[PDB]
Amino acid sequence: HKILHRLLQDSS
Amino acid sequence: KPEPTDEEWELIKTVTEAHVATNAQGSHWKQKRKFLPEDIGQAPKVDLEAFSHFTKIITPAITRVVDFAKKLPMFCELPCEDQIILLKGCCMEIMSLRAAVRYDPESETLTLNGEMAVTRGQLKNGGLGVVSDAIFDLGMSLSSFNLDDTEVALLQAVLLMSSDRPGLACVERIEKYQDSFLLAFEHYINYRKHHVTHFWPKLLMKVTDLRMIGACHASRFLHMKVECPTELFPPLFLEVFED
Ligand SMILES: N[C@@H](Cc1cc(I)c(Oc2ccc(O)c(I)c2)c(I)c1)C(=O)O
Repeated sequence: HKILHRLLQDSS
Repeated sequence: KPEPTDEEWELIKTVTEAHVATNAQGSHWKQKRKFLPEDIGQAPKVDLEAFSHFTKIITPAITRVVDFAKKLPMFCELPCEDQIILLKGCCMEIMSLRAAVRYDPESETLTLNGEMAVTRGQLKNGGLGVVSDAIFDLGMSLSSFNLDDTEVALLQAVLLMSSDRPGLACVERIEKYQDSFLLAFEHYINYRKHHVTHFWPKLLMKVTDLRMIGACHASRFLHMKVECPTELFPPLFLEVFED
């Protein structure tokens, strides 16, 4: 978890 | 010898578009290369002033690696649990590759993140230890292969898609993904037709060289977590290597 998840989710 | 198929070519064009949009400073790097001061990492263990200067940039480096796999379709067709397992295992592997391919034998220095130029020593004392030699020894070696984006790219995928990482879910699916790239890579190699005897088999050995580097890097991580302040470990850094 945590961030990674964040990076795998951003369209951008 | 045999070459690519209209479909595999298309595969390549992808991987590449990826590695290229996720490789720092592109092929305009040597002009952003800012050599680390001679004094950081010298006459002693570790060397925190360096360990820092290194993790101070290691963050946006991993993100790139993440951004690279995100541009690979075969990747997004996997569970969010595995997509991680992969990142965690191949992150170092893909990073250090990306650096070796940037070893200037004249100056004898790698170029991390496309901004910082470090030396065998620096990198070693910095925390990687024996891995430096290993990462540099790689660089030197590769200078002969003259890998182009595509190649580096493909090599990077072959790593990403390691079906052996532990905890994986969709194993079988992945293995073929890897199988799907390996072939293409080789084919792309034939079109390239490098002037280097008994080839691919050699290139394959490099994959191993890179897996060894990563497998070792983990070990070094633990000492780093003992000989270094938890006050210098960016999260993602920990998020990635921490168990
Ligand atoms: N140059 C690459 C990324 C890249 C960035 C860094 I900081 C590197 O050094 C490390 C890595 C892990 C560590 O624990 C320590 I201490 C130092 C390497 I090797 C590679 C790119 O362009 O993506």
